[PDB]
Amino acid sequence: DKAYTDAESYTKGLHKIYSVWALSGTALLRCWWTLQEQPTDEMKNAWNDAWCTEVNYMTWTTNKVEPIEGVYQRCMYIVALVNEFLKNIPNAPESIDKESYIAQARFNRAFAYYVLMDMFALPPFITEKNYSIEPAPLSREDLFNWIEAELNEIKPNLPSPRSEYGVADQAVASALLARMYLNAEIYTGKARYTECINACNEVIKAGYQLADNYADLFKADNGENPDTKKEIIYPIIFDGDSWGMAAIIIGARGAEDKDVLLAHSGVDQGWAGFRATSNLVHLFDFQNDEEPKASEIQDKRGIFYDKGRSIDITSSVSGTFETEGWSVFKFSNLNSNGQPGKNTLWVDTDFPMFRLGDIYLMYAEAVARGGEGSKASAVEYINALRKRAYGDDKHNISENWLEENNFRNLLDERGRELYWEGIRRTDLVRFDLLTSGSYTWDFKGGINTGVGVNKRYNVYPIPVTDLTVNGNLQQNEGY
Ligand SMILES: [Mg+2]
Repeated sequence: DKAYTDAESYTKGLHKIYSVWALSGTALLRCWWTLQEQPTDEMKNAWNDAWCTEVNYMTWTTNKVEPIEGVYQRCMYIVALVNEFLKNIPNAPESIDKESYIAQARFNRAFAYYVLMDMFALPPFITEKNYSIEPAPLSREDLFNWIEAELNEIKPNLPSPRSEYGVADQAVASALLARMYLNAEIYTGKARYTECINACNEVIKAGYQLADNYADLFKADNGENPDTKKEIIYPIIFDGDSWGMAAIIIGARGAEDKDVLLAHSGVDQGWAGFRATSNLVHLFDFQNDEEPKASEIQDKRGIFYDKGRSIDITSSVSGTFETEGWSVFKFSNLNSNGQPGKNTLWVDTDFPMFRLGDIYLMYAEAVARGGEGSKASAVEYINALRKRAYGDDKHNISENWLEENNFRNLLDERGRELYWEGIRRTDLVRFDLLTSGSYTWDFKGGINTGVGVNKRYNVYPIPVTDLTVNGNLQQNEGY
């Protein structure tokens, strides 16, 4: 698209690569987030589009589904850009730090392949070294192995942790490895819980801290507030001075008066799409658990708007945004001082792709499942999260809690801590509860009370779009 020539062009080329996550151009962050939340127990979408039902229910086929196309095209676009960048970078002028730029381009490509591996399993494998009109996929395990070797090799050449908010630093590479290793039994058939713990410790030792205020993690000024910057390892950056994060926020608001929307959210518009299931609400403690009300919640992590809404989605998932399912206002374009962000549409709120709260929970789960690490520390990390949640010391857990009921307390706690941060689908797959009939939620499988679905649905199908033009590429099993 833009040829490489002077120093500026190489710096702008790297920035274009990083920018694909935030870019509309639909948007990678939105598509990815949708695909990680909408088929789960965390979110159901009230839009009437045929794709929404399919994704809501997990009844999709190989018929084209717009967010599936989005995630796939945009990830492979990142890979394309990085490959062209790496091909040009040896000709860079002397003023460019080639070693740093190569390490960072490679991080972006590794992350794009991570998302593809987790979501599609078997993408085409195309690097700057194996150019082909019709590239073949690796096995999922081989792709994992390649991504891991990319991240291990580049890590000592990446910037030091926190040296620039938004840049893929050494700790960002370790956070991605932690997330890969936690899930390695899914991707590779072999568990890597010790390696998960090792990557978590690399992050923990870099001096990150939990934000004092949980809610501010997801407000307009999360990227500028020092309290929340202590915790955010890797953000997808947004600023009012692209519709990706705007769509996630606005999508979760209803058709209310502009002023009431601005009052409570810092936005003009509410598209009446994304909202909660009963399962998400019931994960949190309330003053009266038999009759939950958003204003009586005890675990303050749950940030809900309940006016006029039932807890359950019962009659229909579409057309019922205003009446069935609580709204989720976790991501907000009000700043931490209550003021609106500087634009009513183009939000300031950053997406926290990796943050220390997740690292804590990963460390605890990896130790629970038998990795080499400390149960005492695991308990300390979960209790830090729960003290923040409840504002007191009366909701601590103990070591037995980590292992009991087949690690389900950890799945529940990742729900309470990390809901709507784009990780729920991966976590459900790890517990093999995404597709199973043993754990159901509102409209799972297309039945209101919920049913299991076939195990093919643990991954999305590769676009027929790409299968038509690439003869070496194969569809995922079962589709
Ligand atoms: Mg921002």
